[PDB]
Amino acid sequence: KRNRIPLRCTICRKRKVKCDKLRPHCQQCTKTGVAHLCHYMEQTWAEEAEKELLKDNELKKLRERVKSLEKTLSK
Amino acid sequence: RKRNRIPLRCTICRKRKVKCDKLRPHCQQCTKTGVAHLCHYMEQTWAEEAEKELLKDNELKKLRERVKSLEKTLSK
DNA sequence: ACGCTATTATCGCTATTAGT
DNA sequence: ACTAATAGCGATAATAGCGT
Ligand SMILES: [Zn+2]
Ligand SMILES: [Zn+2]
Ligand SMILES: [Zn+2]
Ligand SMILES: [Zn+2]
Ligand SMILES: [Zn+2]
Repeated sequence: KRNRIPLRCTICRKRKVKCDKLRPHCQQCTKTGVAHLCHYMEQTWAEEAEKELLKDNELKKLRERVKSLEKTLSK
Repeated sequence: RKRNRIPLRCTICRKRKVKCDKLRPHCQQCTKTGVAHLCHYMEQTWAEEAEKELLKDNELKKLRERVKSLEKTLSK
């Protein structure tokens, strides 16, 4: 009774095919016209990793945004 | 109880309890399982990375709240 | 696009380093 | 010495991928 989460994107895991786990979307989906419906299930061991990947990306965006917002604010 | 050792196996490998070929920028274990954008090697102690992340956290909360406030102001 | 087999990854458990 | 902290193997559970 182990906990294994698919490493293939959920689309072409359903297709029971070979997933080139490319990110954000595997070539296999990109080719069958569904690039952006391609996503990978969350692993328990990539928790911290994934949460910091989000924190990182947000501080970055939030930073460049405060700038633009406050130049706008110049009425 | 004190931890002064900075691991040589990427963090994902530690988490996954496996062997890291310790290559850069990302170990091959991660590349094979497809989670390379998540591979990272500790450059600091756990307690140092923890504090560092805590402060990053606070900046996030204030920046988001500052962005929101500046967003509301913009009604007209 | 799917039954079936091949190949892989989870986690208890064994083993090694080092704090006190 | 005693044991937490750390590293990692390996049997086996469970997913990966083939060919159609
Ligand atoms: Zn795929
Ligand atoms: Zn997309
Ligand atoms: Zn896909
Ligand atoms: Zn690794
Ligand atoms: Zn790695």
